[PDB]
Amino acid sequence: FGIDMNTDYTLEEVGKQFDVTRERIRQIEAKALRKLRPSRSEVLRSFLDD
Amino acid sequence: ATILAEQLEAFVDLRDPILLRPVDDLELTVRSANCLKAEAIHYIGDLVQRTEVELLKTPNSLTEIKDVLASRGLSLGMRLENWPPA
DNA sequence: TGCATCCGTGAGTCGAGGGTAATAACTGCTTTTACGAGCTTGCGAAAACTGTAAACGCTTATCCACCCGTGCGAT
Repeated sequence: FGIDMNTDYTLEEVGKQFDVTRERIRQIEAKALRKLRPSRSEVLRSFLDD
Repeated sequence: ATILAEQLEAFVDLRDPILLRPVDDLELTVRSANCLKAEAIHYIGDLVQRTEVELLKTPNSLTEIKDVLASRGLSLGMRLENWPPA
């Protein structure tokens, strides 16, 4: 998502560096949203009302 | 003359918080996420009512729960009352 | 040495309600720019499946010492 950087990578570009998995990079990202989906989400739910 | 007589009464005589939380705030194993929800365990405080002689027969942690309670100061097998009040 | 033209001044807060209109050419001809149409890569998803150290419940192999299987004894 380009947080703290100046660019936007792909699954292939991140896959070019660490490991050459493709669907599990997409599954690493989808796992972290479940790691952040309603006790830590009490502060971030306030930014919904923009 | 009753409102006046009583406004002179200031003149004459007068001179566990961790219990009800949902279960996903403990970083448990996903093999238990198919175990706890199968028994319809919805509360953290319900999980202490369902003691260690109640949970083990679901298919697909008995020592791990004893570690996760002893880190944050709790116990298993408590007897609660008027719970859940919702 | 006046005389005549000229440049530059002129309090402060608010306030209300808003913005215009006179009149101006047609033709054929040639070059540029947009709009929709149809592909080509490629990139993020869905749905399966082959490598490991623990991965939910659960049997044994042991060792040993509290207790006591019993007997017999204590006054």
